[PDB]
Amino acid sequence: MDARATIPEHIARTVILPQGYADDEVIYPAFKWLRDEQPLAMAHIEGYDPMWIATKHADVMQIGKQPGLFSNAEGSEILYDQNNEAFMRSISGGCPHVIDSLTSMDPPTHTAYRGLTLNWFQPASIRKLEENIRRIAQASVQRLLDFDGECDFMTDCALYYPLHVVMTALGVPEDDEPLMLKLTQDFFGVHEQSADEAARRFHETIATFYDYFNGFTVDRRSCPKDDVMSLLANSKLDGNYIDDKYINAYYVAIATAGHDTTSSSSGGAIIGLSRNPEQLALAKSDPALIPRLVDEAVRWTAPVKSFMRTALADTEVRGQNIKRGDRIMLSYPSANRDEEVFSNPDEFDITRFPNRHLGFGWGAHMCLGQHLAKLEMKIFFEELLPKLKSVELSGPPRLVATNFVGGPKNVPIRFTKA
Ligand code: HEM
Repeated sequence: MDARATIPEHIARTVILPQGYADDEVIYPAFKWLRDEQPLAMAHIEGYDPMWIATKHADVMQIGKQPGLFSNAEGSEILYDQNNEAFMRSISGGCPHVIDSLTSMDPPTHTAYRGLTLNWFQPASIRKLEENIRRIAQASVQRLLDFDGECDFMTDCALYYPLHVVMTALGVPEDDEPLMLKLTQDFFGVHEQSADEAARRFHETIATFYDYFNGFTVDRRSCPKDDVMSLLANSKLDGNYIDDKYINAYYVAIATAGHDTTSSSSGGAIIGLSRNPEQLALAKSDPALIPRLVDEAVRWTAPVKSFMRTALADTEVRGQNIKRGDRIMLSYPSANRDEEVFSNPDEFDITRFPNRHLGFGWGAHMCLGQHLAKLEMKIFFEELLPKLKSVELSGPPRLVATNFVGGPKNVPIRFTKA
């Protein structure tokens, strides 16, 4: 219906809708066409707002850099169809954000709330978790090795270690694993009963989680620890504690943001190594390559498929006239296969350097957890790879049919033990 839309319907459907993300050979050719022919253009398909599709690495950085011009707060920062956004608005007091977490905020609010934990998540602070992360990683590796050379790398291994890491970072006890899996896999899981009923279930379930998290907040105000829950519980702004709604959103955001992404990227690494056995040999003879392996797994997997922005003023990008109120989809996968930046970007190559990928985004909201993600993946692969003589896929990987946080959910493998 919007006269400015120039992206062919079939291409627009492929890049916007969830289904195509389940197959690399569906999604990546569509983005290649856009990068070649309509690098920044408008799409409008039935059931969605009109939107610009940012397919180029340069543009995704330019937009992400300027939160004053391209907003997280103003519209939904997640790519929902109109029906789902309206449902979200109806359970969130009219706001297009289900909780008050960092990705829902614009500066200066954003800057203040991110600032509460920014230092904790920097490499020097994160390095103190090394011993704990190594214990957690070894447990997951043992889990895999307990199989007689056959398992699902995701469901039998990679599902676990990153949740345990985010739990240790927060301060959630080991025994609460079931509740944390419910949080990230069930309540905030991918869909893949009336509206009133769904809304009732939502309000009940989130209240249950927030009651649970409130107990930690109270605990840490009397008995401080070096974990994130303690940091936030004991934080003040303008001389007062942060409201429970911001604290609990922060706990949920950290758990959900840090689990699937890391698991998925780990699966991506195993797919890459399975298809490229020489690279497994390389990482085994030179463990100092593992950080480069980790960055390549994140670039190539690109588990976060999109975030959205709303233009707050008329403005120009790649010679296009973006108008106030226009929504923009940021495609991290398309940026990560941009030929102007990467040679042979469809190839998994652990020696790729430099590797200036946007798997963690770029600019004001750039992944808070990026340093924790890189450290835990490094430690995991340091522990796993010496234990493996070989690894191969036993069947096709199954990827999540989503336009938000996807990548591998199931990675059937065979392996021989070193
Ligand atoms: C391979 C693993 C991961 C990937 C690919 C990833 C990716 C991303 C991306 C793309 C964003 C949006 C950035 C932007 O708008 O520019 C983001 C935001 C965020 N990530 Fe991650 N992430 C990963 C791991 C983690 C971990 C382990 C944590 C926490 C322990 C985490 C916490 C967050 C938080 C809190 C935000 C919101 C930050 C803000 O709005 O200021 N992520 N992540």
